[PDB]
Amino acid sequence: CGKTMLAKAVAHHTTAAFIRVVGSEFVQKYLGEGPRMVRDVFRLAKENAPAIIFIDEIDAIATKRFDAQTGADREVQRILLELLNQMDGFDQNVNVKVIMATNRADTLDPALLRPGRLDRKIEFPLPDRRQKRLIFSTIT
Amino acid sequence: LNAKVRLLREELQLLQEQGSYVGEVVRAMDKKKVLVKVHPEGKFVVDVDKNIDINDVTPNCRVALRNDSYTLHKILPNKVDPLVSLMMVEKVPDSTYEMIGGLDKQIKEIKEVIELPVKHPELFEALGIAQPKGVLLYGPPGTGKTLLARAV
Amino acid sequence: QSTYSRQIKQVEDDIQQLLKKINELTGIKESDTGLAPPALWDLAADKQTLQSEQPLQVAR
Amino acid sequence: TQCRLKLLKLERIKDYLLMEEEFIRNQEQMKPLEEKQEEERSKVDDLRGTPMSVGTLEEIIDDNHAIVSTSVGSEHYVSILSFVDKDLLEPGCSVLLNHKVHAVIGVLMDDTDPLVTVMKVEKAPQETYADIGGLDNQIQEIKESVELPLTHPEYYEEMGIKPPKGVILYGPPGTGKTLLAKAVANQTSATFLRVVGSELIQKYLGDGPKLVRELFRVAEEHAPSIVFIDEIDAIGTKRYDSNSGGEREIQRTMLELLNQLDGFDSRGDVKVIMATNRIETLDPALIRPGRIDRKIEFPLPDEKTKKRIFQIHTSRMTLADDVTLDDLIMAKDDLSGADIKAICTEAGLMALRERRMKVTNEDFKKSKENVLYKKQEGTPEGLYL
Amino acid sequence: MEEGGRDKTPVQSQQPSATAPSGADEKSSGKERRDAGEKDKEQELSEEDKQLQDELEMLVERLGEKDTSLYRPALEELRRQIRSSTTSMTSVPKPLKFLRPHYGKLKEIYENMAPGENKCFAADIISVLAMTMSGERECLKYRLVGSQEELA
Repeated sequence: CGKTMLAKAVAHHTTAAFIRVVGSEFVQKYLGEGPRMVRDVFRLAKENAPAIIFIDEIDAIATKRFDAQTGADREVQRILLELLNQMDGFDQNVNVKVIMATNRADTLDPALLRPGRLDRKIEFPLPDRRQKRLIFSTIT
Repeated sequence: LNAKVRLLREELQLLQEQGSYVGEVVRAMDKKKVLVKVHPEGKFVVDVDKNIDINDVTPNCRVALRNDSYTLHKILPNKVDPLVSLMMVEKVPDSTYEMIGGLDKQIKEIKEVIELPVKHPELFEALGIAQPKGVLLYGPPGTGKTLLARAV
Repeated sequence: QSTYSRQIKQVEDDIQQLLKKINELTGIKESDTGLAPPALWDLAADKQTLQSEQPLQVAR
Repeated sequence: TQCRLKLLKLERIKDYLLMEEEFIRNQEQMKPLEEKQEEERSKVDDLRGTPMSVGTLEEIIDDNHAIVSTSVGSEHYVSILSFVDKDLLEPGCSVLLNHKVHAVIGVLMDDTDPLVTVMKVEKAPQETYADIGGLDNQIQEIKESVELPLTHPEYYEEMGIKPPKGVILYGPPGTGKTLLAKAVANQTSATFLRVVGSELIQKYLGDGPKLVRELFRVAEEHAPSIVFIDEIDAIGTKRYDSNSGGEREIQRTMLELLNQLDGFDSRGDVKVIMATNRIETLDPALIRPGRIDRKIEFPLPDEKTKKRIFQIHTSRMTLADDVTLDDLIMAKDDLSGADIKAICTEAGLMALRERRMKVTNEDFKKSKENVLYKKQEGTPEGLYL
Repeated sequence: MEEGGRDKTPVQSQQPSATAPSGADEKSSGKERRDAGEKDKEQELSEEDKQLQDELEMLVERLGEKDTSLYRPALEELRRQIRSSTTSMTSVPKPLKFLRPHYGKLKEIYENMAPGENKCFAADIISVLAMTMSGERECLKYRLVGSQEELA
């Protein structure tokens, strides 16, 4: 429904830096690099502020389930813990929080992320008669 | 104006001197040299400078280095640590027990546990056996553990 | 109990300063080991120090 | 108690005298006037330039040449340019090299690396037997194996029994594994080396095994020494897994530790106190009896043992003296040695919460319950399912 | 605490007594030191005498509101006083009685508060008073041994 498209349209309007990363870019590049990279991206945006931080994917990062019996999971479970934190430190200042895209609402946690840590949590209508009327009207 | 001319001129020669790094004096040796552990490069044993010595620099202290000769310059209390990067985002803490909580019981219960061992740890040691171990804040996100930690 | 307690505070400051001194106590001298025959040795060593052609690197 | 306080009066005078006395002896009053003495001080200044590079001596040959690895650039085939002889040198040592010409000026420093600095917590703890919260019998097992052959060889020779090369402590955890290691270490008044197992795990290639063997070398120069390998299982059989660079790493650092302690025989070079929080669910690849002989198992304190741990504790505390120690123990149910310690500490802190200064009979009762509750919620309670 | 606004007796106190010990005892600080030392005037020593019964009672409430923060700001200065230095040795009938509760205040600071400083300040005041008082002092120690509330 072009949920991400909206994030593109506002990003362009600002005429400022945009730092856009994927979930895969947060996790390692030399093994164990991955949590360090999480700190780096957010701070880099503050140096060149106004700026936007966008995360396309958190499909395996915001999931509650993790092991450590699986070596791979260890970096990922850290990326989630650091992301909760960033939201705390950001508050009572002029730093805007993380803007994110996901497929569903059941991948994210229901008791670690919740509203008034992200002002607006927006669902896009699955039924929407009018939205479709607008798609046909471009053709008109 | 003489002074300004001089500052630039001295600045130019003083600076040209190649290299100037940082190390840490992990330890000192009986050869009245100190071991420097250069942080992304080879370790180097150097003589004490006339600016600072073994008496002046205690172990596991961060230091400045001058030249390609890795001679001592100044003492640095700072060290590159992820803690430093975590502070930048943290900024300035906020909140109090009252805002978060609301009830007079909540504020009393956190307050006694935490505050008093920082004020006097010697007392606590005496009080039981040894010094009080970790403490655990737990609750629903309707007390908010990291936020409380900033209020404390 | 009481009389001792003040001795405790003072002794800690003493120990701090002493930790630096062990280095000196072991020797101010820069030397490790040396006997009168490595003096002869030393004249030869000097040239090897002088020249940058030596020391010899290991390569494979 | 009284004795401990007295030792401090002598030590206060001692620091002052030792600092003045040091000065006349070390030199600049015992300034080299001797052909041997002057020759070493003067010659090393002349050969030496500044900077220098540290190296570790990889192997020596008997024709007055040796091979070293310097921290910077390549390795060097260096000569023994004056000073130290062949015998003095040994591989695995750190030696000082002049950059102008890399050669071994010497060692007399018992190495010098950043690695050694972490290893040497050399100055002993004030912790000692029966300053511990421990069981009387359990400390006296640690002492029998590790400490006793050095102190009295007499008993071991007459008896005809073999001295070990270390010992191993394993849990049920919360038994003062680390406290025991520190108690014995003060008593010998031999240098106490310490390293944590995770430091030896790394995602770099090959670095780990150098450190593991290195612990035994540093200790040997200092010797007698006791080498404290905190959480051995960490290098060993507890996971770093197979998908983070653990796949290669763990197996090598674990194996490397296991072969030297075993040797080809029980070497008996330097004593070791190894602490582990369990060998209960973990895999085999660890040191077995008859190289370190005695392996020490801890129980989970019963009523009778709890008397020994508690009496030590009640002395610093107060107003659990009024009420009989025996009755207090009986009342409380079975718990581990850290738990027992925790009740007692918590008694002192909970009085402050009550609005009282310090432990009373009432505060002591409540603290018992709180810890017990944590455990009772965590793991199975009473009556079958 | 040398104030004529009542902290001490320029006239018979009763109001600050209950109030002050909870937060940190302000009443007894000025009363024992300042009043005794400035005026060894005997008509003024009689007001203190009447006050004395009240003074005894102060010890049980004071043991109720124990807690390291409440106790630490309240007394550092009682610890310091010497009787011969206030020259209150030179009237025996009424100051001797004032010493009876004065001791009971000090003992809580001495051991319970564990740090080295509290013991050493506290030593100087007990000794001078004890030798001068003797016979009555032996009775005073016994009363303390029993304790007003049987706690730590």
